[PDB]
Amino acid sequence: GQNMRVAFMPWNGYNFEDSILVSERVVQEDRFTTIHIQELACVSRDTKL
Amino acid sequence: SAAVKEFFGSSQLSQFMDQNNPLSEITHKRRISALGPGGLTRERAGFEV
Amino acid sequence: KSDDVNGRTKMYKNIVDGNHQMEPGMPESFNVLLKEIRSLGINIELED
Amino acid sequence: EFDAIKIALASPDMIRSWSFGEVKKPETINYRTFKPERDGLFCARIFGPVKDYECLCGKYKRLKHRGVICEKCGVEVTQTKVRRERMGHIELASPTAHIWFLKSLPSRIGLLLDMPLRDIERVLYFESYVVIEGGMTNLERQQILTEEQYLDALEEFGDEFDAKMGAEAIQALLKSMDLEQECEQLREELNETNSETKRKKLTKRIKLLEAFVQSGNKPEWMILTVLPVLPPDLRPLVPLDGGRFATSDLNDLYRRVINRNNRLKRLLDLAAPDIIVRNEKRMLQEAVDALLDNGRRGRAITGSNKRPLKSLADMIKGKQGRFRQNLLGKRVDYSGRSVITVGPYLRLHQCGLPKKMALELFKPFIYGKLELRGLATTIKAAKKMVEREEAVVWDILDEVIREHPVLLNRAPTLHRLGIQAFEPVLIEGKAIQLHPLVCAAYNADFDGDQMAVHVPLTLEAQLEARALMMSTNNILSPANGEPIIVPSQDVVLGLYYMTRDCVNAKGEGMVLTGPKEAERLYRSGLASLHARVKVRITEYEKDANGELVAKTSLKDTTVGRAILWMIVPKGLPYSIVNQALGKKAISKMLNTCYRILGLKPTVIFADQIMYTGFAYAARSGASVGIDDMVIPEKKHEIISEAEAEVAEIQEQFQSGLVTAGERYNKVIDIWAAANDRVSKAMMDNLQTETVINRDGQEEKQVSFNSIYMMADSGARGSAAQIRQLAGMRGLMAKPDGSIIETPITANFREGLNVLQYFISTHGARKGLADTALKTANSGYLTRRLVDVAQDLVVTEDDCGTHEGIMMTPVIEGGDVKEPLRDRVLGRVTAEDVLKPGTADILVPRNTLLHEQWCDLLEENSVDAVKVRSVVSCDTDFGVCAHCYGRDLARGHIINKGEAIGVIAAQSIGEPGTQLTMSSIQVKNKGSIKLSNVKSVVNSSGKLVITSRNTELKLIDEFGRTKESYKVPYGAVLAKGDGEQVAGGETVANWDPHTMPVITEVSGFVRFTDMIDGQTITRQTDELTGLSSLVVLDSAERTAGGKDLRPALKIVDAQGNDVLIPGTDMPAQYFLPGKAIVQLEDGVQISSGDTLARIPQGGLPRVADLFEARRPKEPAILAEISGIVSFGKETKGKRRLVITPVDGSDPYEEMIPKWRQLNVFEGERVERGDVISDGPEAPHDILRLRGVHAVTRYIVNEVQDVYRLQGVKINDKHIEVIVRQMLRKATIVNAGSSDFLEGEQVEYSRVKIANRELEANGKVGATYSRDLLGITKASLATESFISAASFQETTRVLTEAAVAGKRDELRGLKENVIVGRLIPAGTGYAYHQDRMRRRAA
Amino acid sequence: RSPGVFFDSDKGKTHSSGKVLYNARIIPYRGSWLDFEFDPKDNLFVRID
Amino acid sequence: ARVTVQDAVEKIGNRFDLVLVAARRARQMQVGGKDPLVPEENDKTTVIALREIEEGLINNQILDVRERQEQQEQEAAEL
DNA sequence: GCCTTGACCCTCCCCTAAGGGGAGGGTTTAGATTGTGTGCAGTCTGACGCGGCG
RNA sequence: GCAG
DNA sequence: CGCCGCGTCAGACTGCACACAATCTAAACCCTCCCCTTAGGGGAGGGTCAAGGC
Ligand code: 118
Ligand SMILES: [Mg+2]
Ligand SMILES: [Mg+2]
Ligand SMILES: [Zn+2]
Ligand SMILES: [Zn+2]
Repeated sequence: GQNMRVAFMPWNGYNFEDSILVSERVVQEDRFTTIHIQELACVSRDTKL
Repeated sequence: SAAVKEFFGSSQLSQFMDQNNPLSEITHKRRISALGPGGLTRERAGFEV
Repeated sequence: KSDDVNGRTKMYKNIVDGNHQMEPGMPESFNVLLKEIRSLGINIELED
Repeated sequence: EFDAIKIALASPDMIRSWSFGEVKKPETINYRTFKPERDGLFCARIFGPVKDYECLCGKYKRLKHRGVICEKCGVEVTQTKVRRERMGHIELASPTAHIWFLKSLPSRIGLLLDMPLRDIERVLYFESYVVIEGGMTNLERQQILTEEQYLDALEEFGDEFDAKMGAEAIQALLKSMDLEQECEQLREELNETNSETKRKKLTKRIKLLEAFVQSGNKPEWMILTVLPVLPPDLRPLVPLDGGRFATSDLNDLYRRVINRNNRLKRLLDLAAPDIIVRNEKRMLQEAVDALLDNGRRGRAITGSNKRPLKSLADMIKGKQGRFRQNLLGKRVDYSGRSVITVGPYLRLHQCGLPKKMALELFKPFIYGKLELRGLATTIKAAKKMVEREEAVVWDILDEVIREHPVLLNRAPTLHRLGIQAFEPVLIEGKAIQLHPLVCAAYNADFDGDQMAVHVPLTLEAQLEARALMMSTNNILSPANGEPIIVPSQDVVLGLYYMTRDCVNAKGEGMVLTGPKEAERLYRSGLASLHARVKVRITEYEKDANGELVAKTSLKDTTVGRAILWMIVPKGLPYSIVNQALGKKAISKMLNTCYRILGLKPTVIFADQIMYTGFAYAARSGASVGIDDMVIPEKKHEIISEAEAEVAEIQEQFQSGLVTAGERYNKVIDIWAAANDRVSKAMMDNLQTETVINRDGQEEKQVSFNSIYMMADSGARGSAAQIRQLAGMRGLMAKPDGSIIETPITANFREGLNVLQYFISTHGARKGLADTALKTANSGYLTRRLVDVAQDLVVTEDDCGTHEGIMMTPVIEGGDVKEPLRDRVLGRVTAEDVLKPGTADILVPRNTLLHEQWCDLLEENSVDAVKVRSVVSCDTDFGVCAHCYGRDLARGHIINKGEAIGVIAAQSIGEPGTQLTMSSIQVKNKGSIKLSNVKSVVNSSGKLVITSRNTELKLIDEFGRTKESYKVPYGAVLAKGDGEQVAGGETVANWDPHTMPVITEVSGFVRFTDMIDGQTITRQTDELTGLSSLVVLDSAERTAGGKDLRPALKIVDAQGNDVLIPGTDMPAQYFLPGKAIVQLEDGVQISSGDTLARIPQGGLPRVADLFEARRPKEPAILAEISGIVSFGKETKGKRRLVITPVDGSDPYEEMIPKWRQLNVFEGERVERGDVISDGPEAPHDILRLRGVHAVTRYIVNEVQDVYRLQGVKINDKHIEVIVRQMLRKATIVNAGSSDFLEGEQVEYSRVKIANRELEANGKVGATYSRDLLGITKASLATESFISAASFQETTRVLTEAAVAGKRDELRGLKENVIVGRLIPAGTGYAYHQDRMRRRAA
Repeated sequence: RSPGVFFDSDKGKTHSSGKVLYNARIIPYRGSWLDFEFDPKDNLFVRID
Repeated sequence: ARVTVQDAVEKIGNRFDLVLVAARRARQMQVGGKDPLVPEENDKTTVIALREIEEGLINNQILDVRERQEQQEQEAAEL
């Protein structure tokens, strides 16, 4: 994971009941941006028609 | 070859590997399991085991 | 929403017509059940 | 369309009438061209065309000529959906027993022929013969013959008699029987013998025979001669994508039946030797039995997997059958799912729905508005427009969700607040944004929880989501009445921090014009939020007429309470915020607003509370640091002293003065004392550690520590967790429960070392596994409760009944566990409750006791109110609304049509995941009172009770009882009857380790057949110095006085029989063995001194209360009021007799002697008196003490479990389940009626029958009401659809089939199964219209 | 569970008398199980599979 | 608009009867030419139906007598 | 616009001569053999009911 | 295998 | 008539991902029926195209 700067404080309801309030600089800096690779297969078969 | 084929592909203990991070791999390999063929069943396994 | 085969398409074309009203029938799975009990040699019926 | 559902046996002509043709071949389809083969299991001619309006050979292809049967191949020209409806039939070459009527116990073919199942099975498996008729021979009907007996009795009796084997024989027997002659012969053989279980077997068979006579069922239809073939579109053979096929297992089972049937026809045409045809008949019997119910007889047939085949019975039975997987719950269109996330800006009635989910759930609505507004010429153009996501479909989408609610649902839907309707607010994310206050209802945290969205389509569903399920309607809990939309962790911490007071806070002591000036000061930085100030507060009281009147006064408040006052609605007192508001204070504030001002201001209030709590929790920056866990500095000293003490106990154990047992016990107790000393030192150091200055002088206050503010607010955690953060984390338990003798002396602020951490995990994994395996234990209880109560609806307004239960505050020993107000709030009174000064009616007879009336009851000292219950309600098929009482979730009387059974079952079963798996000291003042008062005065001037059901209550000076204990028989009481005491005044003394024989009257000791040596062993010990005797037990004496029991009598010094007062019968003490006699013959004993001394929970508890499970060692009760006497003892099971005063005396018992009997011979008993002791069985409570007694027992014994865990459930919810358990009755006297003696009928049936009998003057049946646990009462409904969808489908369906039952679809499961409106709620009006337009 | 002989009990959970009933069980790596046990009358019985 | 239905339940003293009356009214205004008896402030017909219930302009008796009246007036169109 | 009218024209089904090729069905096989074996699962506990059985 |  | 053995009946709810099962054996005759081979013919069933008169 990444070394995030946390403050422990209730903030305006936005970290109620285990929620996490992330800054925007965590998105600008591509900190938790992950690459995911999908394989999609198209199968040309022999049909009866 | 069918005996080993059904073991390596279809046994309960022959599992699709966790490959999220290195920790998932190396902890899926060091995994002990009471279940499997010749072991318990997760419904009939009691409180004491 | 689920099983009514004639009621789900009427509900669709009713929503598209702007008429939010249902014409519910019998769920198809109840008919499946009735046919699966009558195949057990048990005559289950619907009394009119 | 249809008013009921009728089930019955299927005639072979009835089966040939369902079918559209015989299936003669196992051919499923052709392998090259996959068209279905002729006469096969998939036949286009039998089961209809495989393409829509198209013949199989293609000669007829369009719907021009529809319904024509192609003469080239006889397939009809019609829709292909007829392959889901058209059955076929297999004509079996030999008959075959239906396994459901042969094997499902009790075997109906065995119960009918009066033939045991092993003989039937030996007959049909071609092992024995049976003589279907004897004629003029010595062979009766059912007499089975083995092979050789038949072989010889052939040539002894020729061919006169006829015997057969196989299912042909059983069918000949079932056809050859005359049912009415058999049942009348059974009745005359019933009226002859009084053997109880033989009479019960006869009544079972009688009811079976008359059920075969009433219904059209012939017995021989329990033997299949034609088999039905399920339509092929329900056992499909479908091509998978890879060119491979996927089939149902029924194709295998049908295929095997057909193969063995055709081979049987060939063996019959070849005239095979009879070994071969018998083997083929056994195999066809096996194959049909495997098709119908696989694996019931012997071994399952596995196909091609070594995995058993799924038969016809497995399709409709179990957690994966049709009934539960497909009929009682199903997958639903217009439904989505996503992760929930907070969104605390919302109002209470709205959720945040992502635009990308709302565009898909509302697609037909958007197509409709897109064409209506002319933006699309065609619904295909509209489909393309919403696929391109053009900018106008977002405006259309904002239009179509506008006032359209959605249902949000979180699983497990433990209670009805698990589905709630919110108005959507379109957001940009992919997570549903759930308003915080509702989370407590959903049990939702935002740690990965996902919720499912459903769309109400019609107008009725939109109005039910608006009017019944919207989250601004559900602010009260249906279980207890308490608010369920209530502030929590962050809100309550913000509101607690706001409404506290510091001592020298900035801006203290100034005087403020109002809450607005406080807010201006605080936002300017000129006053702290905790500055104690003087503020002018204007508050409004509700006048007696209903209008608001102002008042204005300078209150002593803080700045924060003044700021908070600005959001309080008007009709509320200022004292509601002028305190430090924890969780309970805010929940009470919301409840006060609800009861005073109603729902509409409470909703605005709750949202305002959430916003202001979130805001001021943010302002405080209340943070958890490591210095917040302050460890007391006296912890190390306390622990070193405890280690010194345990080392002292250890080196004392080396000195042998203590056993390892008491060594271990004392080490545990002197570590537990250390743990409590540490916890007290920690909490005292934590809770006031703020010592700050006022005008220079130091002064202590409540702490502003973050850990302590969070624990003290009720926001998160308790003192039990702060204990483990900062104190020590205490003694752990091993996996087997025995606690480890040395504790974890460390806490989480320090380190647990590796060994203490291992010991910690011992119990942590036990708690986690308990959590994992008890949710399946609680969900099954909930399911059983819903299925026993699903059909209870409030159907009336008032049944006019006068009975009801006497609600009292529950007092266990010396403390009230529940006051009267909590038990009668919201119920309806049944009689006029009047003041302790009599004849002044305080509360009239039929009033709902809302909070005003309970405040009036508490101003007075009324201690018991007789109040209307549902077990006592006269309404048959339902309950009246007055007997139920208040709607817990609205706060008014309950509307007619409410499904209170499902509410009661969910309210009981939802908390089920929070559950698991001597002398008398008066505590404070009051007048002593006793009940079951039979007292004498002992030698010393005390009182001693001559009774065993006497209990010692304490009346207070106001008239109410404040404690109650139960005294053993003959306890010596230091304080007499009706006297005042104070705290600690020990009244009743006894010793539990022995039981005395209380002297009846003052007199001298004599021996009534108490023979020296025959009934005693004479003993001599030196400690007191006196000789004494022991009465002999069973296995240690001679013949003689073991049979004739020893007694002691009262004789004065003159030689005269002295008597008991009032009665001049001889007064004796019949002493059993094992008694210590240390008095001599001729000693003077005053009445009251000892003559002889003889020595002596969780979720499964709730489950086996509602299942009415009989306890293992049941307390024996006294059946009839009489005098105890004894029969043949020393048998291993003794015999007891009770002798009434004016009734038929002899009443016997089989009391096993290995349990101590707890009454004596001479005294009387009454119905319900415990002869022996033990946990009482509810069936005995119901039979002996009444209906209300078992009601009170069950609600007390369930609330005992739920009150340990701090769970507040109402008692309406347990009384509803009890009423549904007390649903059957047993006829004892048949009366002038149609019910037989000793047969179990529905209770409302016998009640309406008695009503119509006594209406016409005739005599009615008398009954004994029965208690069935929730499973046996769920399976004994009058509906085979409810009982068959609950569980044990095979038993319910076979019994209903042979009885020919008829399900009139009255409850809620039968109307959910057939897709009808439920008869409760908004579908109650429709069902009443249905029963007012078809009965007339 | 290792192959071998395992001596166990049920701790008075039968016949309501609280009588501990013992049983040996021979478990092999492959083959038929062989149990010996005591009934509440103190009679040694044997089960096979 | 509508956030809480409690005022409309005091006119029709039930919640189930309220749902049925407002659904009958909402279907009158939705498929039917029958215009609202209150200003339609961009509300859907369920909410307009409720806003009419809340002012006593609609209940079961009112809808019943309107059904009778307009039914007589349009089946007595006997020409 | 409304019709007719003879002349064209298209597709589709079956036919040619002398068999080829295949699908899908029947039938007999004559030394003598004469009881299923998985190196199976068996491993779930508790409640309840019923039936042999002393 | 996992999530709540 | 009370007891022990045996059989039957249950055992939370939504979700993702993954993914089934894997061994297991006859040949040589004959028959009928269907479709195919060339290079187009023959005809039923059904549209189409310029022409003309009403
Ligand atoms: C089949 C199905 C479920 C259970 Sb289990 C259980 C059984 C023995 C020891 C521990 C647990 C169960 C649950 C509730 C009530 C009764 C039995 C069980 C269920 C879900 C998850 C894990 C275990 C057992 C067999
Ligand atoms: Mg969660
Ligand atoms: Mg899994
Ligand atoms: Zn055809
Ligand atoms: Zn009533």
